[PDB]
Amino acid sequence: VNYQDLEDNLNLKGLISLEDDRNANFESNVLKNEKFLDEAREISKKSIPEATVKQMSHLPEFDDILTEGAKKVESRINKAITFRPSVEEFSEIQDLVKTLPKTKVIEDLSTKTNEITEALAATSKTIQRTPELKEQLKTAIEDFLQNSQGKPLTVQMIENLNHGLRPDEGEGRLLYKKENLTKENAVFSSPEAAKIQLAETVDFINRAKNEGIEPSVVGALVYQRLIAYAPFAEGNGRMARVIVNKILLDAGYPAFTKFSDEFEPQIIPQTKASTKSATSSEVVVEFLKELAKKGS
Amino acid sequence: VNYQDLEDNLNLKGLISLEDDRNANFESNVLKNEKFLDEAREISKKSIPEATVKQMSHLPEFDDILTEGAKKVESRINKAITFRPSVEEFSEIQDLVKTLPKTKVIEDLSTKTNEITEALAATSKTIQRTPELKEQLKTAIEDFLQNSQGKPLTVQMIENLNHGLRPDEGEGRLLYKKENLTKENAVFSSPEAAKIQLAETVDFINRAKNEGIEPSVVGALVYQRLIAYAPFAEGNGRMARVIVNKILLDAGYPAFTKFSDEFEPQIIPQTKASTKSATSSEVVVEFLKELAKKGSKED
Amino acid sequence: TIKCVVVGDGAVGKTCLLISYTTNKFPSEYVPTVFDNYAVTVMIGGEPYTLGLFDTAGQEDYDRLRPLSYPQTDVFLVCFSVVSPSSFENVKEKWVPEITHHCPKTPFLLVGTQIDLRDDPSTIEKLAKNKQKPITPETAEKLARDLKAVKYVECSALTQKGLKNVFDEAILAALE
Amino acid sequence: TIKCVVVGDGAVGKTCLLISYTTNKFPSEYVPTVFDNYAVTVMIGGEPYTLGLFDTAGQEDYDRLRPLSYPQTDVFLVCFSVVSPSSFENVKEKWVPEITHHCPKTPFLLVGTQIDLRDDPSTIEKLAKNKQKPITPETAEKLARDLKAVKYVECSALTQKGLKNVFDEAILAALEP
Ligand SMILES: Nc1nc2c(ncn2[C@@H]2O[C@H](COP(=O)(O)OP(=O)(O)O)[C@@H](O)[C@H]2O)c(=O)[nH]1
Ligand SMILES: Nc1nc2c(ncn2[C@@H]2O[C@H](COP(=O)(O)OP(=O)(O)O)[C@@H](O)[C@H]2O)c(=O)[nH]1
Ligand SMILES: *P(=O)(O)OC[C@H]1O[C@@H](n2cnc3c(N)ncnc32)[C@H](O)[C@@H]1O
Ligand SMILES: *P(=O)(O)OC[C@H]1O[C@@H](n2cnc3c(N)ncnc32)[C@H](O)[C@@H]1O
Ligand SMILES: [Mg+2]
Ligand SMILES: [Mg+2]
Repeated sequence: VNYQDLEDNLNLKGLISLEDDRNANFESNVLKNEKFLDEAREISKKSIPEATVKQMSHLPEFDDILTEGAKKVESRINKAITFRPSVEEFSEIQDLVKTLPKTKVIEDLSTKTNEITEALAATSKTIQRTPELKEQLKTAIEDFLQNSQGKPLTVQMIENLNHGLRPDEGEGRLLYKKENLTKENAVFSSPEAAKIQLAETVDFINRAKNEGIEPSVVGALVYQRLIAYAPFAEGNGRMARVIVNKILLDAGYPAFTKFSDEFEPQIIPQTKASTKSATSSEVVVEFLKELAKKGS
Repeated sequence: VNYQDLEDNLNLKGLISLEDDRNANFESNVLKNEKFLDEAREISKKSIPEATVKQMSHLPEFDDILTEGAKKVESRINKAITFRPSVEEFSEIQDLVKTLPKTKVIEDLSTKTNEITEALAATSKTIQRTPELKEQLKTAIEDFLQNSQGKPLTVQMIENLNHGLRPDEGEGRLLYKKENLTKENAVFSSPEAAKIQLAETVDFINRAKNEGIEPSVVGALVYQRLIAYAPFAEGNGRMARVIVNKILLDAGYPAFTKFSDEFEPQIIPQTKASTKSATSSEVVVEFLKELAKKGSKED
Repeated sequence: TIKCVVVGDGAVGKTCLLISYTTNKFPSEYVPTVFDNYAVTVMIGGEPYTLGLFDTAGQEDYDRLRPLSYPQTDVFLVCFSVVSPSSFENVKEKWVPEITHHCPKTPFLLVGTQIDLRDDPSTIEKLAKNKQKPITPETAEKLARDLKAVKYVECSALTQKGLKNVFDEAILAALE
Repeated sequence: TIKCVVVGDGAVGKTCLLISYTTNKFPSEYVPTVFDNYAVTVMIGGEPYTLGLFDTAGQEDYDRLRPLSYPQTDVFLVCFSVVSPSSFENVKEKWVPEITHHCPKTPFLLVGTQIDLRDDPSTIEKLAKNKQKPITPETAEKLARDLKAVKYVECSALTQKGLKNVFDEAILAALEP
């Protein structure tokens, strides 16, 4: 699919180029990354009897057997998140962006803090009923916006943000997840793969903004992959939404909440065979449709 | 300590400046690095009963209890390796380097490969008695020398060198160590700390070369810290000596082997209380003295 | 130690039933994709049995790796969700042929999971709209004898109904 | 499970003895600073017992963390190297006060380690040049009764001599009022 001669005022072509390069280097940076491989090797060996491990170490295929499964998972995840639209989707995205509510004056930090806090509470009964919890998240949000404003985003800011969004937690908790975790039939990246690609997503957020790539589309993609990678032990959902909404609000767009209950499980791979799967570009389109409704 | 008015033709001042910057950012880059902290948190909790963890979880100081021990170990290591010589040592290093055996004729790759292989064998009965093993290591050295030749060092090159230096292992082995390991009363870095500073040692090696910093001194420091960090499950000693000797032979210096049996345990912290401890600059001085003896009568 | 290995499709509840059994609490938050193997003391007739519990990754990606954990298995738990017809079909198409090929002469139980969902309004509405239905114990029992399983048992990790009995039967299956 | 916690100074060989006992092999290469806690079945007089073995980090760096592993301990192993008098002195100065403060009713064994080195000419010559000598069973047994240890046992993780008995006695200590 060549996009060279398509109508484009969103710099979708610059975005796709960015994605092509990351995808081309994905095997090198992730699949062949030795820390990731060691992680896979250790995970796999845990269930294998030691005497069987001793036997297998004599066989040339052992390392690949150890790393095959983990690698296929990351490839499936990367396949799902890599933005590569059809010509139709390309054109539809050009259309949708024009229908998006967009203020010409950008609201101040305190107003953003409130809109992002309200967006978080909108999908959570627990935050709606617990003012102390809501106020804590408000503080973390204000703190994040404060430190990220007019600066390159860093992994450190996100770590601080994630921790701030985990207030009822107790002391001494792990920040990042220590093992492959799941819930609601979800497939997430491994801990190490998630760390590698969190750093990549950060750089993507900084690069896309510099190239003036359409923020609503940047927001959509960031939402999907941060949730797919899910690097942290807890609060990956809140964290992704705060970051995406900084991206949207910076451009004058309204805040995003969630997809429908029927579409959400399609945005990342699932352990359940029956659940439908949505491409990255299909996720972007739906994201834009949801975002366009926010005025009403 | 001020070196501004001292004689220096080794760019030792540039090296000291480089060490000042890394040491300054050590707390931020290592002690406050969240991956390192999470690693420490998980290690500490393994032994703690579930109910005790829960009763401790309400305490503001719980995280620090979890991590303080691990941080003190990294700090002790950083203190041992950080180069900050006294005026006198600065001067002795200047003098000692002039005494080093140094050739001007550039050895070729196979010659360097052989010299580095013999160095490895010189302190290893196993390598001496096992030609299959010696030949395998020689291949690994040749590959590393040919890949790093004329290029900036990378962590990837090191990962491949380490793997090449571990031929008798079997399949499916982890490259990096997965836990705090020790042998012979040695204190090494934690797995995550060792990775972080492996990366810094690579940058250091490349920076030092670009700034024209005396390779014999670079080699000394690299020898100490790579061994102190010991990121890999195995072959950290062999790997360190190959990288160090690439640095030395490229400069026309002889190959380094080991320190004496007495001095070697003084170059990194020990779990044995009685074992003496040498400063980084004292290790450099001793390193240079050993290197100067390389062609001698005692040899 | 009696080694018990849990197999079956992704999302049938393999991990949640192991955790619910060992902790007596159904996990509500994040859960490991693969529960770390864990031993438990089980009392049968006043006698303690040490039961080694092993979880697995059910998805096809881990097909090459999975059998490596099978050596010295004493009993298998082949799990399907009673509200997932596809997971039930894979019992016959994949799981029993897998364990008979990769671990012959080893007894296995047929385990129906998530039986609480047969009373869940949303689950049953969806099945009916797709012209599907939950697996009844009777067609499961038939499958069990067809495939030479020791027996069919079923449980719910959420309510813990039948959960204790599953591992009681697994031990018997290994002792017989 | 009978919980056995191994304590003592660094380099006395806490980790190696646990590995040597559980694997029947003396580890000769790298070794964990702290052995992951491990459970083993021990037969005492026809009866089976489950011994839960816990390693510790003895250094001062871990003074505040280490005791958090002490709860519900059934028996302690206070180790010292018989060729390291400073580790022997720390038995009285540090280790028994520490465990009696956290677990005052919990029994403990005094354990001499690396006894194979009493027959190591290099080792004794190096102690003698420092005006030191290996710990004798006589003085260790005195210490054990002065500090109210259940008894003194000694072993070599390298030769496995006395090693099995150490943990047999650890279990017997734990099955008491
Ligand atoms: N209602 C109900 N849900 C369950 C039960 N067991 C598991 N689940 C749900 O099924 C989903 C996946 O379960 P999981 O144990 O991870 O399946 P696995 O992939 O086979 O390990 C989770 O969201 C659980 O909440 C059960 O007994 N009843
Ligand atoms: N000769 C001898 N050496 C031992 C013995 N046990 C341990 N060691 C050595 O003592 C050093 C430290 O042992 P280690 O188990 O790590 O001590 P720890 O720090 O107290 O756990 C290692 O070099 C071991 O090889 C023994 O029984 N005999
Ligand atoms: P964790 O609580 O840190 O993050 C929660 C967010 O993860 C996403 N999520 C959970 N489960 C699924 C499934 N099955 N499919 C897609 N996305 C999922 C949601 O965004 C949560 O808010
Ligand atoms: P691993 O076998 O990968 O590496 C061995 C090298 O580590 C260094 N080393 C071991 N033990 C000590 C002590 N106690 N003090 C200082 N250095 C140590 C040597 O360089 C080994 O060759
Ligand atoms: Mg699972
Ligand atoms: Mg130890």
